[PDB]
Amino acid sequence: GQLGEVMKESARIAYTFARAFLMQHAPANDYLVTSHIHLHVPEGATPKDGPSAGCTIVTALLSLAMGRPVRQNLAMTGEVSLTGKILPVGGIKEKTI
Amino acid sequence: RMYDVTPPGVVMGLAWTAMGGSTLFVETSLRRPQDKDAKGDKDGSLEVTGQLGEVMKESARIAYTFARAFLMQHAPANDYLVTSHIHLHVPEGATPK
Repeated sequence: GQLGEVMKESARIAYTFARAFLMQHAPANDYLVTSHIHLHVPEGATPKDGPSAGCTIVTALLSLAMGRPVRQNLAMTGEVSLTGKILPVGGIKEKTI
Repeated sequence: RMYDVTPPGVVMGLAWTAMGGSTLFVETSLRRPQDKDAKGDKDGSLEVTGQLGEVMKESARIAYTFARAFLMQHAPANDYLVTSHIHLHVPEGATPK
């Protein structure tokens, strides 16, 4: 999805956090570490806000892993830390409208 | 200070960034189940991340090898390092020098 390189680093971080969360939670499952996966982020975010999508990403992957749907109409945003801390994002008022 | 209790495998580290100085954390974690084979003999390859520069890549491998030696010199019964893959993440910010 016409990724910028900073998003590429963010993506790899979120990926590794997914891989860690699974074995820490439900070791018997192994979907992530044993399979290839395509992931698509639609373009549109301005570059400075780019990383902010990352908190969605990890929830995406986990949904695929167990295969259960996410709970409906639960929009989210954030920024993931490689150890589960989350960080402030900018421009909140536009997002909320 | 994002983490305060510092759960295993995360360490604080000072960094002389381009402006001022900041206490960026360093983090690591497993990337596969470790006991893939009780007889298994495969190098526990590392995977560095965080917009690494190549000089840092050489430094990282050096430090990795020193860890690998220190365990067997200290507590031989443990074999965690040589028998498992590991993701490691150094947050960006340090000036190259």
